[PDB]
Amino acid sequence: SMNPPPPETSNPNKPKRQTNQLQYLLRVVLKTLWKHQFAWPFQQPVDAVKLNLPDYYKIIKTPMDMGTIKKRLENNYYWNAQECIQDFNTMFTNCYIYNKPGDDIVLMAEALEKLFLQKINELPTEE
Ligand SMILES: CCc1c(C(=O)Nc2cc(S(=O)(=O)N(CC)CC)c(C)cc2O)[nH]c(C)c1C(C)=O
Repeated sequence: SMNPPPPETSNPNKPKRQTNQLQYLLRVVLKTLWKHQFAWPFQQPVDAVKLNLPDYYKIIKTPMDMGTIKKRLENNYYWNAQECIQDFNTMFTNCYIYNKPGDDIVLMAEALEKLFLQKINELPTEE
């Protein structure tokens, strides 16, 4: 099969707000992970056609990646911070589901998740 379209990132029928937690998720959390030496495989959707991974989208039906999360934040897609945290968690579990343990991609995902969890523990106070 061809790749699926990427996840939706801007929905004009969704309400929009700025919150301290959402701003922190973009400016501190996403920004910090994005610049990590292991971020690159997670900066865009998996191109399963070009990577010749024909079963990727047979196994992974809720794909997610940081490029998508960044666009969601930039376009006010999320109302609650948990929606964003959930997308990060989906990205990491997809990696753990599809890949064999001990693969480099898994070790990279683990390092990113550790950094993510550290940053998530310092979320600012809710309004
Ligand atoms: C291992 C596949 C994968 C990636 C990934 O992105 N791998 C990848 C990307 C590129 S590439 O992005 O540079 N590239 C050239 C533009 C794509 C064709 C190259 C050159 C080699 C790679 O192994 N990410 C995730 C989450 C996964 C899995 C299955 O969990």
